[PDB]
Amino acid sequence: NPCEKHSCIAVIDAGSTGSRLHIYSYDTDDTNTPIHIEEIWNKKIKPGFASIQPNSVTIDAYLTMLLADAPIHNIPVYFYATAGMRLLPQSQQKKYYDELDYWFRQQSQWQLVEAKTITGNDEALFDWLAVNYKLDTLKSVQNKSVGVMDMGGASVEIVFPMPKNAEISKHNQVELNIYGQNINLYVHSFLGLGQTEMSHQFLNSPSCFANDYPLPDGESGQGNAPSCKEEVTSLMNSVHKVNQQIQPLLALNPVNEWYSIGGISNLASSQLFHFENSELTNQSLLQQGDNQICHQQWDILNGQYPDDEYLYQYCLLSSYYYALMVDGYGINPNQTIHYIPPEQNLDWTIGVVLHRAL
Amino acid sequence: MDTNPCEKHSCIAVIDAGSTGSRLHIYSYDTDDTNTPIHIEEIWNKKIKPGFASIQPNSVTIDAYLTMLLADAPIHNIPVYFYATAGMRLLPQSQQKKYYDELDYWFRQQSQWQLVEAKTITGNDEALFDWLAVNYKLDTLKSVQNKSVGVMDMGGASVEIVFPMPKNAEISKHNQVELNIYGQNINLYVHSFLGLGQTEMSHQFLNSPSCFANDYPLPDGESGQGNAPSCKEEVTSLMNSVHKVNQQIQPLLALNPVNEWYSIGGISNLASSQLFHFENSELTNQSLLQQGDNQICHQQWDILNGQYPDDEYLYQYCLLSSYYYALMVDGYGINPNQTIHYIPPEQNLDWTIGVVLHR
Ligand SMILES: Nc1ncnc2c1ncn2[C@@H]1O[C@H](COP(=O)(O)OP(=O)(O)NP(=O)(O)O)[C@@H](O)[C@H]1O
Ligand SMILES: Nc1ncnc2c1ncn2[C@@H]1O[C@H](COP(=O)(O)OP(=O)(O)NP(=O)(O)O)[C@@H](O)[C@H]1O
Ligand SMILES: [Cl-]
Ligand SMILES: [Cl-]
Ligand SMILES: [Mg+2]
Ligand SMILES: [Mg+2]
Ligand SMILES: [Mg+2]
Ligand SMILES: [Mg+2]
Ligand SMILES: [Mg+2]
Repeated sequence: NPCEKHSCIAVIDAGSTGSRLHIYSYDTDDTNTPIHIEEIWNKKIKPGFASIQPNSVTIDAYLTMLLADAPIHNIPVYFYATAGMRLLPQSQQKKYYDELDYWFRQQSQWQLVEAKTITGNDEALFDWLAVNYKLDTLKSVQNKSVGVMDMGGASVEIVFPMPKNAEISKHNQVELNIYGQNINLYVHSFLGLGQTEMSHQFLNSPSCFANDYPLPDGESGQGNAPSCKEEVTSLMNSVHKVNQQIQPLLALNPVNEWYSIGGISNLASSQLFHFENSELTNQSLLQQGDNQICHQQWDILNGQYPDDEYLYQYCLLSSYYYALMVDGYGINPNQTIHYIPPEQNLDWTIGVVLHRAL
Repeated sequence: MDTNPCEKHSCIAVIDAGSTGSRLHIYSYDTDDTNTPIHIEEIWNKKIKPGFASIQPNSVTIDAYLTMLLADAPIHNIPVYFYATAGMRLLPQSQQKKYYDELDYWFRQQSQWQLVEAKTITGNDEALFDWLAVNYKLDTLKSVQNKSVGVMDMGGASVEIVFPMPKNAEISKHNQVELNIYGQNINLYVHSFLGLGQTEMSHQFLNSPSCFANDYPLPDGESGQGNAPSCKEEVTSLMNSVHKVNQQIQPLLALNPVNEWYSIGGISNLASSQLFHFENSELTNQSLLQQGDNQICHQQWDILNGQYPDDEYLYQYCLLSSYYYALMVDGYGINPNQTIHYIPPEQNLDWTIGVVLHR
């Protein structure tokens, strides 16, 4: 039991597609800041918490499946929900939390500290802290700028260093002091631009699916990734104004190394795609989606990869990630984007260990 | 209505499995000289939430869902059509198939309901049923019509539009349907826009302060600062820059004017709110947008919320007023002063009578 000799907390990432419990052990330095953070347990369940019916029976079944088999309990729990809950008004979210609070009050294995929906900006801060914790770039002043993108199912987050600025909304800027270093970040989350929510606007776009893929409207796919990418960009920019918000800031505050977490890791590591060194470029992701999915005959390709239930969307996703990173954020198509191997189950929850405010 | 109407008339069950919920209807009818239904009467209705597509597809959850939908119906030994719409269209076929395999098995394990079909219908079929159902209720199907009747179905995940249009070999055969009913030949244009339903579309504007009442708490922690003209222009970008609604629809309506517009779906719920002032179950887009702007967008959220404790969807009314105008006016090109009839929401009117007529 590592929790006998080290501080332990549980952090739950309640994401739009699933919930992930992590138990972390850690020590603290001279300032009571965590160090030597180690994940001692994880459990992932689907579907997303916001997708279940908020009643006592269903909430119990879900929380039991997430938590009951954990080898360690009697520890503090932070239950932080993200874009899945943000899609609901507070009045509806409150029913989930009233039931979840009751569930925790009716048991003794877990000590609930907080259960709340965090903002996308809070999520983006955690994303940057988690990745930079893993990269060991927090202990000393970096002479490289590290930017983080979290490519979620309902929202996407972008976060990078930016000096404090009186012109930009306070909500989009965070100052923290960690390991005696003062860090100032720009944060932004785009609700609705996660892969699931985005996709619901393009299901009848023939350019976004393999040839003869059966579109729900009865037309056939006729894949073409550059054309699909142009359609997605209209959502990124004409609707959400991603380019106008993000590009001038990155021009002034270049990022030297980009890391991406979230579902893009699963796409990049899938059997259809081929990348070395756990990194990609937008140019190569768009070309590979174009040639290996968009330009293929759907029934033939589906039958080649029988077990693969994400495949059908890869023409669209490859196009969308390019639209978002290149046409939205302004990233060069040849710029390396590091992605974290999915096997690491790396989400933003280490950021909560490091940073207990919101 | 007779006691035990199904002992005296033909009966069928039609289930609208919509994105927000499923509605069972049982209709009695007689048939005329060609075995075509007449005197269609709803004898039972049950609506359950949430949508079929939102459940986890396994035998336990499907059993519980269909039991909740069907078990207390007053008659079970009748044909059943289970037609899902945009909620299921959001899913790939492989994912949909898990639902239908479980549903089929459930029907085969019981011996009363007579399952005829359980499938996802296209938005084009849905729009055909929308037009048949509304025109059946208006009694415009028997005889050739003076005026063109158009129907809009303002759903949670998709919206449908349908109106008379002579055959055009230059338009996809999927967007056209010829029918012969009660001895008359009718040609319709049909179209559905997936993702432009109220729920799906709203997920692109939740952090737009122009689309919410003043001081409404947006998810990103900023405050509402409502302005319906502003929010309408945001929504029009999704309609047109993204979906090309105007390019698709406007050239056809210009050339095939609709004399009378009817809307069904969730729009009747908005228009019925005590915040609005409409007469004769009809609205105009201009009046909808101005009233949303003044009564919701530019009002204080906490005030509004305490004042209308019976409007569950109140928080969305600024956005929905703006959205309806963007879709109908900037998308379809309908004049903002053109009357739009809405069917009183107590009528629970959906497209399902269309299936009684069309099968
Ligand atoms: N095995 C897989 N292969 C390919 N793609 C996958 C796989 N598993 C998950 N994904 C994709 O990743 C998406 C989920 O990404 P993820 O970053 O976990 O989102 P989330 O945290 O649940 N949503 P959000 O609340 O917006 O952060 C899913 O919708 C899938 O599309
Ligand atoms: N009582 C009500 N008051 C106000 N708004 C309501 C009310 N009931 C439903 N609505 C709105 O109408 C929506 C449901 O519209 P509806 O026509 O039932 O869509 P659907 O058929 O479930 N989806 P689709 O598959 O796209 O047709 C809900 O999401 C609400 O936002
Ligand atoms: Cl469709
Ligand atoms: Cl947010
Ligand atoms: Mg228990
Ligand atoms: Mg996430
Ligand atoms: Mg959804
Ligand atoms: Mg490989
Ligand atoms: Mg509907």
